[PDB]
Amino acid sequence: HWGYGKHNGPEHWHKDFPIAKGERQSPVDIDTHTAKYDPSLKPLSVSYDQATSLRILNNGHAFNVEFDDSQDKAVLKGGPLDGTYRLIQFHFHWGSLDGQGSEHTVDKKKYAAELHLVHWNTKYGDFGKAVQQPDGLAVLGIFLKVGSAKPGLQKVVDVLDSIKTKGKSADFTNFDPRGLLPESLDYWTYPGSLTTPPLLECVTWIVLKEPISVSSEQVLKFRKLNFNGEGEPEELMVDNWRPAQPLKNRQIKASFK
Repeated sequence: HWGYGKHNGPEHWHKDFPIAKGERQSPVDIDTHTAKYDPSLKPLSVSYDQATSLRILNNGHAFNVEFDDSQDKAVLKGGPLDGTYRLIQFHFHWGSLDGQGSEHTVDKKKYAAELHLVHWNTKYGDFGKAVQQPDGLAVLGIFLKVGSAKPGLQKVVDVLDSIKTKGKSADFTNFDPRGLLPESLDYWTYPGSLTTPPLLECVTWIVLKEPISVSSEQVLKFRKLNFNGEGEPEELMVDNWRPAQPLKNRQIKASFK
């Protein structure tokens, strides 16, 4: 089955998921010299004050921090979006080396990692219906660089030894995702897809311009996770990123001059 290994990585995914070669695939390279400022874009509204995290899960590809999405507790609105999008989970993609790990690139620059905060459009009632719609999801993408530690990330780092291997989960309540946001909410936006199978073209991407910093020690603990299950030969969970896909007939818009 699909993964990021020597024989099942991104270049193979099209065989089981033909939409991998579709018209609106993600991630993409963001060319800052051709993305155009769109004055019709409105301020992004990130409302995470009532967010209720529940659990953290190693799913064999990444780890997900999961939220209670049965009410409007943690929502994204504004920006390019119409309506209200509820936070369901976040996860990361990262590298084996600090010079790779992000999915989106900026003028071909790869960051050390990328955080995806996944939200679904409440007009479709549940996540599974939302992913069947072109405007079903909004993903907030945030780049990570290695430098100073991110205090807001340490609770996540802290818990990873308890979910080392595929299939392990742990309680993870009262985590505040506001502590993962940069200062500025300046962003680029374009229409795209999920970056893991099933690669559905249901996402309004909102990629923040300003990266967050994490420390080398924080990243190193991500790189101790395992793709494998308990009792199986160890395969470190690294380089769990899809490379940039063709932009095709899309435009990337900037919220800022």
